[PDB]
Amino acid sequence: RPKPLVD
Amino acid sequence: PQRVSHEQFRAALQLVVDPGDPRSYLDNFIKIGEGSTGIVCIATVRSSGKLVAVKKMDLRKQQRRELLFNEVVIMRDYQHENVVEMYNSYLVGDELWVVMEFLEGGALTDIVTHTRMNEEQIAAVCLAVLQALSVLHAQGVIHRDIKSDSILLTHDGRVKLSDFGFCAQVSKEVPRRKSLVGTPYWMAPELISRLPYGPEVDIWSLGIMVIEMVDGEPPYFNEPPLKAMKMIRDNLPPRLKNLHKVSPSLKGFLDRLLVRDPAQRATAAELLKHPFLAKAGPPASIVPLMRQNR
Ligand SMILES: Nc1ncnc2c1ncn2[C@@H]1O[C@H](COP(=O)(O)OP(=O)(O)NP(=O)(O)O)[C@@H](O)[C@H]1O
Repeated sequence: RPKPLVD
Repeated sequence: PQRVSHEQFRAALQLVVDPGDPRSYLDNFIKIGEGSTGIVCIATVRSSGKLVAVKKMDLRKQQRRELLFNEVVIMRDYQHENVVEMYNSYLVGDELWVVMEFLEGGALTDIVTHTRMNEEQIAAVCLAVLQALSVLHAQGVIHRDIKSDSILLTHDGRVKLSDFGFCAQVSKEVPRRKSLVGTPYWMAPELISRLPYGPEVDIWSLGIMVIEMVDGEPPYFNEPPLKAMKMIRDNLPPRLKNLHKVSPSLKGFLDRLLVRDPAQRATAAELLKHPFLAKAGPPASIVPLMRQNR
């Protein structure tokens, strides 16, 4: 499952 | 500095959470899953024997450290039948431990990837999410990570929103947010374009989850996250695979979610009145979809 993106 | 920033943050959290160590009343800490911020365990209440979930998150291993306040605050302030119950929060070493209810039904992803949901079941999930979002949006709180992974189930088929770690708040003074936060495939086009955005980004993300429930995957899921984002940015709103089998109330519903202009996109409070949600089945109708029953 794809992982979230921050910044 | 790294030390000054960390120690100060740990001390702030220490005041925010409950004092003590949960191991003083919990046994059998066993890992059951991992996410972005940390891992998830089950544990046993020594006296009763009842199971709970414990989310452990390392303070040193976060991209934006300050987002860990959400992991505690949101479940405190927003108790709701469609929101995961939090019992206690603790600081153990350099980790934040959040003690919450164990959702034995698992994540919606497990269902969506394996079987196909009927409209009755889809409406039940949508209603549950929107009821949770309406309470959050009313207070200016945006979830920012709406996806099937963030949706959990009980054994009796009830549906709850989870994973509040990425929440931001807007108010009269702070109208919109600017941070790039969320999961690439579920991200709203205005958020990807790095424009000021509000709670409307959750509404779009929900539409992507609807595509999940119908088709099994978000649009451009085979593409790399970075490449797929530019596709959501430039292209027109994504459509369902084949509309021949979907009801007009579902089409109409999805048409209010997947609008490029956030101002034309429907709010949570508006969608709660949409005719499609009247088809929502009982919790019992969700049960056959789960792992044990497949
Ligand atoms: N209360 C719970 N009961 C059962 N399973 C859970 C519970 N909370 C999380 N999980 C699962 O355990 C795994 C841990 O991942 P997750 O909790 O999503 O980490 P995360 O991505 O950092 N969440 P967040 O940063 O707050 O958006 C996921 O696969 C969840 O589906």
